[PDB]
Amino acid sequence: PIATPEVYAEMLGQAKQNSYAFPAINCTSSETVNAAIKGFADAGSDGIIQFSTGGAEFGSGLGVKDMVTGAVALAEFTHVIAAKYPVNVALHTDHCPKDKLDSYVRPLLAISAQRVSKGGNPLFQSHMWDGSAVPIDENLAIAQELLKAAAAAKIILEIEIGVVGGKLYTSPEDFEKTIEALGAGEHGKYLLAATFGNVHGVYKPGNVKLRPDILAQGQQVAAAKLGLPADAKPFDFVFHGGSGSLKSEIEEALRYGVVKMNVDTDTQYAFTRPIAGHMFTNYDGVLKVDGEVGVKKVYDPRSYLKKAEASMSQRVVQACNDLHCAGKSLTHHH
Amino acid sequence: PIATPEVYAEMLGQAKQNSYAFPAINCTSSETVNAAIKGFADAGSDGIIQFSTGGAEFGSGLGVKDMVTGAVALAEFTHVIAAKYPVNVALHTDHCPKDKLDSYVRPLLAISAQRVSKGGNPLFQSHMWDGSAVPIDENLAIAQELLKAAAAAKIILEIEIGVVGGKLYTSPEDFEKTIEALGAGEHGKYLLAATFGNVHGVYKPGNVKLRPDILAQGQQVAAAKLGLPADAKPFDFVFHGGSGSLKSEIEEALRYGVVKMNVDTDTQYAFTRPIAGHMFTNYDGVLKVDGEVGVKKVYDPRSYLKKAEASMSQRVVQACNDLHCAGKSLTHHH
Amino acid sequence: PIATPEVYAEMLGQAKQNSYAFPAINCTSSETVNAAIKGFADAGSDGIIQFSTGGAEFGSGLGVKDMVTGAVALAEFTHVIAAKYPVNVALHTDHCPKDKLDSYVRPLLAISAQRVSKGGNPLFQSHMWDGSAVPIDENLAIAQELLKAAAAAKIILEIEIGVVGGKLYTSPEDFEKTIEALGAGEHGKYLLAATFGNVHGVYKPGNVKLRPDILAQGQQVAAAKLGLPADAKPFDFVFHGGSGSLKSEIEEALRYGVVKMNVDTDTQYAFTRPIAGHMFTNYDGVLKVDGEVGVKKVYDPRSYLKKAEASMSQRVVQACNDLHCAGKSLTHHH
Amino acid sequence: PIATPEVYAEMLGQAKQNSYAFPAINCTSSETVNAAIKGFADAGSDGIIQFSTGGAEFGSGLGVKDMVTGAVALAEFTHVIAAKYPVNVALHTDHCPKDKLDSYVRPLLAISAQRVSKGGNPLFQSHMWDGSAVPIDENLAIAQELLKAAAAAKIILEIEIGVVGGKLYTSPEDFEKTIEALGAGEHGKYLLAATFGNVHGVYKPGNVKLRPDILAQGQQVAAAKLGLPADAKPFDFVFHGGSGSLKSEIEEALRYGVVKMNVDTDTQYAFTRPIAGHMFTNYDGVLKVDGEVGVKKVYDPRSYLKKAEASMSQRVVQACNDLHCAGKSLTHHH
Ligand SMILES: O=P(O)(O)OC[C@@H](O)CO
Ligand SMILES: O=P(O)(O)OC[C@@H](O)CO
Ligand SMILES: O=P(O)(O)OC[C@@H](O)CO
Ligand SMILES: O=P(O)(O)OC[C@@H](O)CO
Ligand code: NA
Ligand code: NA
Ligand code: NA
Ligand code: NA
Ligand SMILES: [Zn+2]
Ligand SMILES: [Zn+2]
Ligand SMILES: [Zn+2]
Ligand SMILES: [Zn+2]
Ligand SMILES: [Zn+2]
Ligand SMILES: [Zn+2]
Ligand SMILES: [Zn+2]
Ligand SMILES: [Zn+2]
Repeated sequence: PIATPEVYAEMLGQAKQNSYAFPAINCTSSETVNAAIKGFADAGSDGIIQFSTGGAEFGSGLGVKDMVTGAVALAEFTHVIAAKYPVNVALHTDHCPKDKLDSYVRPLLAISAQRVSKGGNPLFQSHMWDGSAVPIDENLAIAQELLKAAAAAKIILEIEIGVVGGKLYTSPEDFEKTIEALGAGEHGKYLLAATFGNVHGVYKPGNVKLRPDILAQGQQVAAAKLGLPADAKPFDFVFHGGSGSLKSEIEEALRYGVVKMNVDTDTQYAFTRPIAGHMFTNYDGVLKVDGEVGVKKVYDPRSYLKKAEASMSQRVVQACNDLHCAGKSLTHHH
Repeated sequence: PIATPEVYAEMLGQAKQNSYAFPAINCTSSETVNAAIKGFADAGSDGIIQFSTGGAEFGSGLGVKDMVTGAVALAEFTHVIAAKYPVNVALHTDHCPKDKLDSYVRPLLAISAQRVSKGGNPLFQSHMWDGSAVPIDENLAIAQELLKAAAAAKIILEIEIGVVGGKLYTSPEDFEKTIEALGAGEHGKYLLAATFGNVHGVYKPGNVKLRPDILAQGQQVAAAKLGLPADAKPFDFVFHGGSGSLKSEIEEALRYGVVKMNVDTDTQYAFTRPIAGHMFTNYDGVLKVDGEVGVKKVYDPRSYLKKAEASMSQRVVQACNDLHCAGKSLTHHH
Repeated sequence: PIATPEVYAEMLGQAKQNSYAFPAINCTSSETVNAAIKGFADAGSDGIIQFSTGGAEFGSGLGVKDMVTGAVALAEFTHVIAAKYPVNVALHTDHCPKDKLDSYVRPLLAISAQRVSKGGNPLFQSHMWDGSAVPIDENLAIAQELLKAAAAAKIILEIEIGVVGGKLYTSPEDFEKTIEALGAGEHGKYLLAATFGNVHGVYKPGNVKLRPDILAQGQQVAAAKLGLPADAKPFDFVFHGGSGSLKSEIEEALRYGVVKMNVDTDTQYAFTRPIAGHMFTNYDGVLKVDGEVGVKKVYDPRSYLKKAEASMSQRVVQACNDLHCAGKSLTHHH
Repeated sequence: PIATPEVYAEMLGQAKQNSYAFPAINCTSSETVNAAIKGFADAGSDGIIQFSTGGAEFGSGLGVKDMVTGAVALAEFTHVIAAKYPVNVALHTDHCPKDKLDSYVRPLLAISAQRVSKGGNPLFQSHMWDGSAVPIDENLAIAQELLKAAAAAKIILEIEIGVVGGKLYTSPEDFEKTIEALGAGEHGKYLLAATFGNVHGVYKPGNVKLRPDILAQGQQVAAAKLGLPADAKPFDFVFHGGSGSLKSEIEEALRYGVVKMNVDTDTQYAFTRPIAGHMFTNYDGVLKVDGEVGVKKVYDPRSYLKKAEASMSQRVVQACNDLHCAGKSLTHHH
């Protein structure tokens, strides 16, 4: 099923308590949504499906391009699909900067508030406010106001301090201001994308230098502010730029309270890879060549997109294993 | 918008009265649905989106494969999308044989009956019963019963007499039995896929030999049964196997009361064609070659699927022109 | 074997007397030479292998690019190969304009004169002087001098009046001047590339408009000058731009004394076509992909170049059939 | 120029004295010969071009396949080409087993004996007898007889003890028998392909385990037999299976008297690699697609084969650097 707010809060609470995390897979379509959920199910794992602003715009079609429309259309698709799987799937929206709040996060929040309102559950179970491009006090002012609105709609807010590369490098002051403005969950659950050298994309395995100790110190700074024991983990962290990371980097981040790792680039490669192979091996079936009419069985989009789906699903199971949520779905279907 | 039952009945009535037809485009995904609707809109045309049993199963994902689930999920996606376009879009299900009625058409009908029931409109605006593989009397017994159920749910039934190739060749007796069992619309609107040498797929332009005069004689046989003038067109015909047809064959069929032409193979080729081109020209970006890491900007599925969508949309505008429904949307947005 | 001068003169004399012609295939390499000769042999036909200035430069390698070197190296290769076939193969050099005479035709002629000289046969059996870019009187002054040198070396000269496209359109005056300056073979055999709308390359079958009647009138103009019967054919014509021609155009040209048709573009396509197919179907063998090491058996150049050779040979047999020299080799191996 | 026997003997003597070696590049065509020589020249290096039995058969064309013909035709091509470069190029024939001696090595030897005979130099400067599949005494009986014939024709003989993989692993007894039967050059220069775990082909960099100490001990065994100081290097070794070797393995082998390293697989990959890339990026130029006529400029074989040649040349310069013969041509063109 779709994760109810209560099961999503339980998911994140269990992950944190047990030092594991959930993959948050960026999807753009019926096929990628299907591939992601099948990956979660194959791994016996709960998971998160997220739509970026560009993914939602793509979802709405070239004749719309409207973020809300694409996010709603894909969310309604996903609600029908996820009901047929025995794992919990949460819906999330990814990075939304200040000038897109009015055309993405706020309207989607208002849609969920009205559902809630009528005794139903929200359409999405979390939304991201990415205020990292504005000064921290303004980021956190907007965050505080959005947190109240999200909590009232049974929705978890994700926020960001520090910029994810495409400085890097969240400061002590920012961690302290965050706890001061928002508390530690008593005013509504929030997820914190604190940056620690993360980069969106995949580079040669040497190139991206992560500093997970930044997360460890953020936990200590918060625990001190809250008068907690020094090993407490008051933040639920989000690891952006997950694709291309070393296993050891993922493991270390899990130790410091990462409960959600975002992956897009690697599942993109996984999806595309057998489509590429299909076109090459079937070149004279997918092209009308030398006066011939091609071969319908290989230019039928389903022929290669089933292969794309299965391949993306396999990469999603790898993410569930890497993050240690495989075999741990709160539905306990073993 | 999605076509209400009343506007769908008006669409088909207008098409018939004016000897034009609507394309019924087989879709399998968010992308193909988006491409089809954009094609209708670009042509200033109303249109039909249909899901085959295999398309619905594909729509539900490899971890489901359930026809109803895939059809419902794609229909809910389409409802959100179509609200953002100023043309009318009808949802249809394609060929359903006897042994799939209980797992496709009947459950979808029951879903629409309950919506109707609560004062709403049906989820799909028509469903196909393909009884061509059973004797005509059994075909038409099932048809009569389904027509009553469909009409009660504000849904148009499509039926088939004769087999579409992949004998061909609907008989006089079958036309007469059809009018006798079902009447001419007074007991509920139905669409008749009478076969006349149609073949699903595309072959070298010489190969498929259509006999539209079969449709002309079916109209005369019916008009005689109904005691109508000899030029009356009591049937609303469906042209299966539309891809690869000559313009002149399409024109002749329109003269005899074809109001709906099914196209799948040609929009498949149109969708796939630039994906093929994208993989070849970007071979060293979509593959990780010689120790390199590929190029995210070209293995991002959206990079080639936007090109697939636009290309399929162009082929859908061609179908609206070929069928003379371009520029004729009942919304009159000019 | 390589055609001796006497058998090459007999070849051209027989072709003319019987209204057939030989393909003159442009080659650039050991593989293309092998493909051309195998094509002649497979068709039971004699034939001509020719090297253009750019083909000879390519033949000499990127570290040389020297026309004479490439032509000599490829000619020596061909001498060894052709000795193993039971058809006659003539070696020719293609278009040489005025500013390349000193670095191509003249040095090659001097090489053959020295062989002849020592009681041997020339290295090439014909050379082309392409003077079509200079005024006709200068063209024919150079031609007369070259004809004397070529005849003394047992070599046939090809000349050109009119430009082959890439005006078109040889004039009556040019035909008359040619016979006046050079006679009709008594002063040494020459081949005349008279242009009649020929174009090098291949375009959509509609595009190139040939005017073979130009050749018919050139024969009549010459026969009148020589005081011969009006049906005499004093010229041995060369058909440039043979690729992409209609069969009917080829047939008509043969009626007017064409004894040699040049083909390059079509045998290029034939050679390349299965190399293309080989790379696509074996994409993950010819590329080192996803950390793998490729597959030697498919990146071995011989794997695809054997397929290229056989395919080019097949196109050369088609040319022997089109030109009616198939089955007519003067060796009479049946 | 082509290496005279005297300069080839000087080449090998200099390489041995200075612990460097020459690449022996397998070629199959005019293009690969051109690429190899340009590579030697670009590296300021002398080098060896070799033809295997299958390369010679391929060289002769599908209508011949005759080893002697292909080897002679390619050797005559190479003689013309190599005269235009300021480095020395030696011609060699690769592995010839017992049942091909009568149809490859022996006839080629007889051709060189007749040239020598008339006061000229041999056509090839070395030939390989591969007797590794027969017992050592028979191998060396044939070797002794061939060495006499080769030396009389001014030709160096290469022999093999141990099998190159596609046991591995030349024995002390075999080294001693070799020196006993053939001496150490006083009866004619020979090259010894002693095997030490070499494998033809390229595998993942981990897989092939070379044991160069086998060569070191073979030198000591020979030096002891000859009553020489223990650091003497009586054998001139040949390193088969050079492609895919680590630099450190190549360096170690050079220390023990390797003067010739055979490379084929890596120069195959280098040649093919840009042909592959050319076909993908120009897919709609090398194929006639969607009723179009392709693009001559990219299906002209020279368009991609010039790129193949330059790429293979670059890999040959890498081999000259790896083997430390770069910058050392005995022509001293700096
Ligand atoms: O903007 P997208 O759709 O490329 O995806 C966004 C995330 O993956 C990282 O910004
Ligand atoms: O079964 P599909 O999905 O290939 O499509 C069905 C129609 O297009 C014709 O049967
Ligand atoms: O110059 P090339 O090598 O392209 O060939 C020349 C002829 O085929 C026509 O000019
Ligand atoms: O037989 P080839 O032509 O594949 O080449 C032979 C050598 O490279 C190793 O046996
Ligand atoms: Na990343
Ligand atoms: Na069709
Ligand atoms: Na042409
Ligand atoms: Na090797
Ligand atoms: Zn991100
Ligand atoms: Zn459990
Ligand atoms: Zn159909
Ligand atoms: Zn209007
Ligand atoms: Zn020409
Ligand atoms: Zn005969
Ligand atoms: Zn070898
Ligand atoms: Zn020097």
